[PDB]
Amino acid sequence: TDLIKASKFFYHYLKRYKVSFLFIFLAIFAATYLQVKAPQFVGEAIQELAKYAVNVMQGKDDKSAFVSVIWKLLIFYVLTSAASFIYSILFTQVVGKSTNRMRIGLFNKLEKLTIRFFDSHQDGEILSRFTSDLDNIQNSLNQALLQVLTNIALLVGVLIMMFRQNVELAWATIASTPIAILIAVFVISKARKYVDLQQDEVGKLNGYMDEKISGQRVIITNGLQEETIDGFLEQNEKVRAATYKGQVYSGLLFPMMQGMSLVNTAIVIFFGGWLAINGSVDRAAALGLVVMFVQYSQQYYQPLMQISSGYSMIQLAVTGARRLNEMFDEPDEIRPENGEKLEEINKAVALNHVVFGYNPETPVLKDVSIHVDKGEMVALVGPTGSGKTTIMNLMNRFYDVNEGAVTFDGVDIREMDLDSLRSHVGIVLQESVLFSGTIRENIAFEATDEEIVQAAKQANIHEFIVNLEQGYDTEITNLFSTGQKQLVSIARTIITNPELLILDEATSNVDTVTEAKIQKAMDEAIKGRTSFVIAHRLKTILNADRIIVLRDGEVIEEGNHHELVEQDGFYAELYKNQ
Amino acid sequence: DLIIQHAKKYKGSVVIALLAVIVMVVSALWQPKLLQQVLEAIMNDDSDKMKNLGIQLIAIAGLGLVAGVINTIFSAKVAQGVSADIREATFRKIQTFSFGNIEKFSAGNLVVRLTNDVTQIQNVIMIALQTLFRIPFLFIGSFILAMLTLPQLWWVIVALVIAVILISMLSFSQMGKHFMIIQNLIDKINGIAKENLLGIRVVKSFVQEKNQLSRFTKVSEELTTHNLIVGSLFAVMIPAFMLVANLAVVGSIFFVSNLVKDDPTLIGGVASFMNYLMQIMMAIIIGGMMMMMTSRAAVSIKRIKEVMETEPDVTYKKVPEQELIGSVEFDHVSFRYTLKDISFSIQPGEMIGIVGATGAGKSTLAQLIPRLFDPTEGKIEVGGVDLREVNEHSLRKTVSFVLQKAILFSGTIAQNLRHGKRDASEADMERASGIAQAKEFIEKLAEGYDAPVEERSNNFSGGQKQRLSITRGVIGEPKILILDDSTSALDARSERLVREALDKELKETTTIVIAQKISSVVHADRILVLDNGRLVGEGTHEELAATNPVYQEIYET
Amino acid sequence: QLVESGGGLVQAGDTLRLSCEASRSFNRMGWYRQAPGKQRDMVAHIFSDGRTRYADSVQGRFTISRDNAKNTVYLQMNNLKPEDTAVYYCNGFFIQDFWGQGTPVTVS
Repeated sequence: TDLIKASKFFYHYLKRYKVSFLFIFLAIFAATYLQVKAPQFVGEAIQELAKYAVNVMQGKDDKSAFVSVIWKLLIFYVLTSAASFIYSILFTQVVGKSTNRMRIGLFNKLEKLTIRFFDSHQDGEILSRFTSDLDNIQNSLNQALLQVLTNIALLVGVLIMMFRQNVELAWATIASTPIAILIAVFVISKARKYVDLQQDEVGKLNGYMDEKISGQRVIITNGLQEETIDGFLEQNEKVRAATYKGQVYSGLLFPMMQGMSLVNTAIVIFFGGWLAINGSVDRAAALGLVVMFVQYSQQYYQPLMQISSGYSMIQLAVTGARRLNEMFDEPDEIRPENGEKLEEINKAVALNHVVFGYNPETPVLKDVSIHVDKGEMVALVGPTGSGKTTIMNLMNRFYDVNEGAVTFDGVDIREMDLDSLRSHVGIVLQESVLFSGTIRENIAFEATDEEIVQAAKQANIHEFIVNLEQGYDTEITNLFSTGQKQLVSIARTIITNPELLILDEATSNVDTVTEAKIQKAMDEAIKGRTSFVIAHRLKTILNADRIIVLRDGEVIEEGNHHELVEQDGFYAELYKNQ
Repeated sequence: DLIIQHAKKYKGSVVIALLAVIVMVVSALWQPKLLQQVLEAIMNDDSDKMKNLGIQLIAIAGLGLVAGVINTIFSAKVAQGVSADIREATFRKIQTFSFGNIEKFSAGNLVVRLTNDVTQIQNVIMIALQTLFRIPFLFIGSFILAMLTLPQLWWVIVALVIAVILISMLSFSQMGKHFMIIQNLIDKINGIAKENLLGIRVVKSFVQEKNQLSRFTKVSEELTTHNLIVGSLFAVMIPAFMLVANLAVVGSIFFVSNLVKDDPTLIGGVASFMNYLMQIMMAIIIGGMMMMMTSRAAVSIKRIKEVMETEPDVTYKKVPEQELIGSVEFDHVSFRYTLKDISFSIQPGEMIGIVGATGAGKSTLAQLIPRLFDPTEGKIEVGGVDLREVNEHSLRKTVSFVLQKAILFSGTIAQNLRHGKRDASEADMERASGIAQAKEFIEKLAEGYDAPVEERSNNFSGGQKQRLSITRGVIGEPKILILDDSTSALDARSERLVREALDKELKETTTIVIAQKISSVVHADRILVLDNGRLVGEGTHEELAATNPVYQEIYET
Repeated sequence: QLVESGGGLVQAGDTLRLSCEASRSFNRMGWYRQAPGKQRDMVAHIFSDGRTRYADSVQGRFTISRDNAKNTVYLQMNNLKPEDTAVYYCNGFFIQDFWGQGTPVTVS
């Protein structure tokens, strides 16, 4: 089934180039035909050269027939070069355009609502899905696919023209095919197995390495030299055998098939001479046939060598195509033209009997019903990480709940446009990763220039931008401190200036002074907008207008800090850390 | 030279591999000579000679076949041997560096040049033994033999090699000129994909995803032009090569007719001659391709060379030292990442805290007590012995230093705890845990101390990470312990417990405490203050409450 | 082209050395014969190197020789019998069988 899936993958993109992809078939057919009768003409040419010689012995002919056949052969070779020119160029052009199309296709599909895929699959695996499989397809189409097609066409043509030329000699010369194909299948299969094992083992090794070469500081402090080197050496010994086998069986194929070509030309020589001396008396025709068949054997195993070599590329390519097809069948889940395009929240945000979890079984939250008002804010706290952080995931409708409703004024999240939603509501997430370019790009992530100054001042970070060289124009993509990443994220959100804001525990790794700077940044963020906040350090948002506390996704208490402390509860216990 | 320096170990297999290469080449170069001989015998009609030459030819063909397998297997043996040896040597060098020498390069740079380059050079040397040495001897042998068999055609060989050299020059220019840029662009595409993916949360948080897609599509579009250019280059050269070879063969057939008058046996040569001619064309083109690919090998070997050769910042000196007395003193120290004129002294059985401006070498001065850094000016003597005088054995077995960041390694937590002491029994293990107040927390795990830990340690949160780190620090019960703001992430419930536990194991112990939180420092007997490389003063919490101005603008918080 | 001399009247039991020369041509040579009314048929062959092969009818009696210095060939008739009477030719060729005019020998 994998072959069919990969073929469908290719088809989906190659459809848009049908006429050219069909014309190249005629081009290659003509090219192979011309390249396949060339040995016939060179053989006839040497035959006529022998005839010219024997005439020179007594007659001294005008070599007119020889000259004519050389004319034919030279013209055919030139036109062969022309055919190669044309189909190579056209194939390259179509491959380039198709590769661009499918690369943009993978990207576009990625930026659909496949949020669940990223949520479940580890980052490394999904990045691999791209950088290994699609790049393998790219390499295959760049160099692999044309080789196999050209070579198989050459193979069929040369077989047909052998049988048109001679019967017994060709029926014998191809007799080496079963041995060669057995060699190829065995070696390539064992190479696949052993190289996969080698890749696994070297992955384990380089993972051990990566981790040690990252933590070496503690090693130096405590002198773990001997133990770490011993473990590295043991894994190195394992990969020693692994890579020995893998490398040998990977590199064996090409020389093995070359030697097979040697023995093939040898055996065809043997039968050619035997037929020539013991068979037809017309030695001139005999030797012409012999040299012709030598050329044929070379041009026959060249396809076999090329296809066998490209087998490794193409098989892995089609497996990667299977993976990309699995991706391409993932539901986009984009919302339709739902009509409603929110322009202003109206300041009546709330939740209604919300039940949700990563998957329907064992929901992490149940019956969540909270409301928020004009420029108001709500403080949240409960079980660490999941169980409380998840509610935000629904607030942006990253996921969609099975049942229960959330709205900003009556209208449920399912109603309005996703784009308008994301535009009108901002989110700040713990890690707060950055992007390529300059800090100006990261703040803009927008069609705004001077608003960055106001935002950075509001983000209490402007001093830090001006501190660096060329200020906002400082390229970045490392070399940047921790809290300032979150500060940049806050600045980004405020320049977005959405109606509603949601923030997590922004004080994950920061000092008290940076914490206070983050706090005044919060004040700036909340001062003008309604906002939710997830807080584990209660001191951060002690001045919350209203406070919510969660059991494992169930609201258990609510109210003001003073209300929630004069009212005995889990909130007071948590506060009692101070 | 480094590759051969290492391969001296496998020269024994290298020689046999090269001999295998040689035999393969000589067989492949004779078989067309024997082709000429046999079809010449057909011309001369010697049945017994025909049979003898045929059997010789098939035998030599099989000999070349087996030469192929032996060549590849032993070339692989040498290649893997050199790769393993060089990776091991580099790993040893890395582990023998000083922390500064490690800082000379980024961890990503270390890992990439340690894993990608090593395999790149392994594959390169594989191709080198299996292929490279084949091309030059193949080329010269084909040249000389073809000259021998058809001397009158000597010039056409020169013409063909000239033409192929011309087109190969065009390639060696344009293809590289475009290969560098397309490699950079393909790397750029993967980089932007990485950045977008990890940010998918924020990217989808904004409609800017559409513009990000437009940017990615633009970049791919520039990639398209270069890809089309290189495709055109293929479509020009490959037809160009095939055309030149075919034209040379046909010209060989055509011009030989001008000399057959006085010698017809040249009919016998012509076929083997064209075979040799195609052979030499293929040999030169593949040699050019492999020479071009050799540039990456050159870059990789250059990159690995410097890391291999670089010497450390710290060195052994003279004799192993006595047991550390337990005192620490500074003598007008200076350092550049930074520090200058630093001086202070603390005696056995005392506690002191350090505080300074954020980012103003948050922990570097403390990091200097470990010899991983060296005082550029001045000196420090710990226990009355200078850093230049002490040897690493005593430092580790008498001093410890919790890093500014928590670090864990794959496997079990028990081994990571054992990092501090090789033979720390379990009993000492839970003693350290209780000192860090982790016994119950660890008990909550699947097994406990032997429970597993992720490679990145993502199955535990930051607080218990700090706790594990401090346990590792205290397991050895060293005379000197350095505590660096380990309380700045966990819950504000166990800082009192950890400081209290330190306040009972303090016997015969002196510790340095670093943090921006004076709260954890108030329990310190003494305190030192620093500001951007300048020592502010020495004293105590209450005394500095009025003595120095820097105290107040942190104390108010 | 070729040239052969030596043939003539002989008796059953006589000895005659045939001698043929090539027009600057270097070849594997051999002698053929034609009995009156019979087809051209092989008699013996001498390889360019120097080794040879004879027809059973003449095996053990007739001897062939050549001189590579000039590509001349010889064949020693000896112990003749009446059936040996025929016209003989010297042959040396590459593809098309070059043969000389040949000469007759009559075994009386």
